[PDB]
Amino acid sequence: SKTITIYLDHASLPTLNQLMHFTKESEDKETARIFGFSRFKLPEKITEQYNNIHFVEIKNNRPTEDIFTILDQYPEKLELDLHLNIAHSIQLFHPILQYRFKHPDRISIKSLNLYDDGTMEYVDLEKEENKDIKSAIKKAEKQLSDYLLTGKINFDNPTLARYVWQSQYPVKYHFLSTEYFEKAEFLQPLKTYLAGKYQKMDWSAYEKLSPEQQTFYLKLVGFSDETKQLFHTEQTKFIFTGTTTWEGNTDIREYYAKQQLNLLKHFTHSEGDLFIGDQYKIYFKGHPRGGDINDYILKHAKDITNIPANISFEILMMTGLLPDKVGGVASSLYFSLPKEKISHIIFTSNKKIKNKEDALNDPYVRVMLRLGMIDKSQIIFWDSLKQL
Ligand SMILES: Nc1ccn([C@@H]2O[C@H](COP(=O)(O)O)[C@@H](O)[C@H]2O)c(=O)n1
Repeated sequence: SKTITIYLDHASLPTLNQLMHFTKESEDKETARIFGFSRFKLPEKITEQYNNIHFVEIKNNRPTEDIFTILDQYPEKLELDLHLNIAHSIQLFHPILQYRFKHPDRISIKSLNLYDDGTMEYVDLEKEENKDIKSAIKKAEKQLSDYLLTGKINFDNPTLARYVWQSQYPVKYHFLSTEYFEKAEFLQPLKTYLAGKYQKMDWSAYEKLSPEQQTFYLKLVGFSDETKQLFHTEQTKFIFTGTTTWEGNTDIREYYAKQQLNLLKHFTHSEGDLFIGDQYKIYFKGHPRGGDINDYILKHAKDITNIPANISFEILMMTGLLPDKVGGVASSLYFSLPKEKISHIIFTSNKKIKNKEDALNDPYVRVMLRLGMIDKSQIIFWDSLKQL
C-alpha cells in the first residue's frame, strides 16, 4: 500500500491538533499528505520540503472534487488515514465514499481520527437530554451502514450519528471535554459505547515532543519569538478574548464589534461592571476568523498588547505563557483554562434574554453550568450590558 494521510479541517481547534499530529511525522518527507486549507497558510520554507503534499478546498463541509484529481495521481494500492471534525464528519466523508465506489479494491480506509470542531458538538448534545440514547445509537449504526452502501445521508438523529463510526472503522475521538461525557448522566449509554475509543484534547502531548519538533510546530501555527517577547514584563496579565460570527451581513458584523469593544471596556475601566483592577496589564486575543471584528477592536483600544488573531489561544498554555486572568465571550478556549484564571465568561444569543429563566435555557449556558465553569448567580449576556 501507499499511505495517504488526509487532514480535512481548517477550523482552529481541530487544525491545531492535526498540525501536532503532522509534527510527530514531520521528518518523513515522502508520505503523501492532503490538507483542507490554503497552501499559503503554512510557511513555504517548510512545505516546499515535502514531495507529496497537496492542499484542497473545503466548501459546504465537503472537500471539493480536486481531492479526486489528487488521489487519481496515486495509482498504487492506497490506505487512507482520515482526520476530520466530529460535527461535520458525515458530510466531509461523502466525497470519499463517492470515490471509493469507483475504486473499491485499491482504495481503503485505514483509520479515522475525529476531533471536536469546537463547542457546537456540546451545545447540540444538550438538546438530546430527554431522548432514548441507547436506541438512538442502534438506529444510527444501521443508518451509517446504509450510508456506506448507498452513499446517501439519512439519519434520524444527526447529533448522535456523529459518534457511531466505530461500528465501521478503526476510530479514535479527541474531545474538547471528556468530563462532559462523565458528568452528563443522560449520556451514560454513549460513554459506555465509546469506552476505550477516546482521549481528551490534552495539549500535554506537546511536552512529549522533541525540542526540535516543538520548534517546527511553533513555526507551523505561527508562534514566533516576538509573540514570546509580548509576555516579557513581570507585571500581571489579563487577556481579553474575542469572538466572531459566520455572517456576511454588515450590521450583524458591526453589532459584534461594537458589543465586543464595549465588553472590553467593562473589564478594563473602573466604571465597568467587570473591572478587574489596575494591577493587570491588558492584552487582546482576537478570534482567528474574526477579521474586521478584530480590526475594529485594534482601531479603538487604548493601551493594549495585541496577540495576533491567527495564533490559537491554546498555544499559550503549551508554551507556558498563560496570563493570570482571562475574560471575554464564551469560546472553546475556556475549556482549556484552569478555573482560577477566569475573570468572566460572557454569552450571546439571537433571542433577547430578559431574565434568569431565559438564560438557563441557553444551550451554551447549560453546557458550562453542567461542567461547573460558571454558576447561576452571575450569568451575563452582552446586550444586557450598557454603553460606556
Ligand atoms: N479569541 C479567540 C477565540 C478562539 N480561538 C481559537 O478558536 C478555537 C475555537 O473557539 P470558538 O469556540 O470561540 O470558536 C479555540 O479553541 C482557539 O484555538 C482563539 O485563539 N482566540
